Amino acid sequence: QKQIANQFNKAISQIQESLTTTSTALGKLQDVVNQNAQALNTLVKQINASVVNIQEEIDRLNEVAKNLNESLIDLQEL
Amino acid sequence: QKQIANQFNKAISQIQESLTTTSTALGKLQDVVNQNAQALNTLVKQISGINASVVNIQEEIDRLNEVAKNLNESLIDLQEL
Amino acid sequence: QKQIANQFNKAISQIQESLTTTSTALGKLQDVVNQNAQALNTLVKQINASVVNIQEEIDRLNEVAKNLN
Amino acid sequence: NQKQIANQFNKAISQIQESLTTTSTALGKLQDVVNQNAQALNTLVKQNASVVNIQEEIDRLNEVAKNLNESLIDL
Amino acid sequence: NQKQIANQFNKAISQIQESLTTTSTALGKLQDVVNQNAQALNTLVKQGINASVVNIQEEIDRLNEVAKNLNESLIDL
Amino acid sequence: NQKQIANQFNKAISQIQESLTTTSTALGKLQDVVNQNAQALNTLVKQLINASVVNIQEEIDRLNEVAKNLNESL
Repeated sequence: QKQIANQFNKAISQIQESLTTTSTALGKLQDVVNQNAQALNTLVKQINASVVNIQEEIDRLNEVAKNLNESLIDLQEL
Repeated sequence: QKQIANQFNKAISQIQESLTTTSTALGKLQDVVNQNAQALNTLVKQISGINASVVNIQEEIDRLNEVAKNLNESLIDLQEL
Repeated sequence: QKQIANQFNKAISQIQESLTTTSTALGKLQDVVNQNAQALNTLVKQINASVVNIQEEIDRLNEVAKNLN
Repeated sequence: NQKQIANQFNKAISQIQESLTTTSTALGKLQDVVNQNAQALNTLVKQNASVVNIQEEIDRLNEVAKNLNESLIDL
Repeated sequence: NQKQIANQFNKAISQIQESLTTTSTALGKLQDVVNQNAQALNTLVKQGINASVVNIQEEIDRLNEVAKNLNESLIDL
Repeated sequence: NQKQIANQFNKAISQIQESLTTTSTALGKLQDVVNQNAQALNTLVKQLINASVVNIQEEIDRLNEVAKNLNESL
């Protein structure tokens, strides 16, 4: 498995990479959509353009891509 | 291989929390993108190229969850090693 | 022993057919948040409005998925 | 004749032309409202659904409310 | 060449007339239902929120008389 | 004479042909959103006043045929 191991460890680091990316997108998004809300809504000041809050989900997306660290084999086997 | 199998079995349960989560983020922007693109054109009926577009992801959202669910058949043979 | 890591291969697959989806999804949400930006302005015009570019991200997820293979 | 012919054509078209605008000024209300309600339900339920996007389609036909134009009169 | 263009022109049109006939009905239905939804919908709210307006009268009617005019633009033998 | 028409016509029929598919589709898919909630509505009650589906399959099974059945015109 020594070999079988690494595959696991490797087929792992990649994921967190994603996870990173994922919670990385939304970012700009919640922001963009959060400004166009504030600008569009702001035009009206001559009916109310709602807002979006998704922060909580995002930082809970990393704490995980940070957890998956330990699921990585230890390389004590033999 | 006491921690090994586990470690793996672990990886899943964390990952799976990501997918479920993620969706919600997405189903959370889908509403308000669709909500605002609806208050926009409303303010307008009050000029044509100014059409407020819609967004549907539900089926992209739905796919992630058999995916998060079915993983529950991957988990290694806990007590049978 | 075939049945040992069997789950494994089978596992990695699924996770893959997720970021695909995940990315297949964002581009869209990406495509409508931008439009409405265009539309708006064109109201004050005919007050900025940010744009966004998740592209490289929408890109790499797919790749980060071919690695798994 | 002839001038009665082709002209009875320059009719079939300007006729079509309106139906296409209409067949697309209602469509854009059968989404402009299926997306108004679809909403509320959710907006309610909270205290699943789904929106409608048919702009590719609705503009496509609207675009043909022009090109049939280089298909009218003649001499 | 021309002694057979009438036909083409001919049938060529009568069809379009029912496709658009078709379009007047169909579109018509989704006008009802959608309101037999804001209905169910709205009706729920009392037992603010409000499933709203949907009057696409115009269109179907218009699509109708356009349906009546084309036999007119039909070359006559 | 007509050789700058018998094609302006053969041309004419196209934009039209392809305005039917855009029609159907414009409802074939919108058809769904209406019977979608037409049930998310029910379930909002079921468990706890009527959701009528919608059925325009034929209307959407017409517009398409008047399309193929239009190749006899050249």
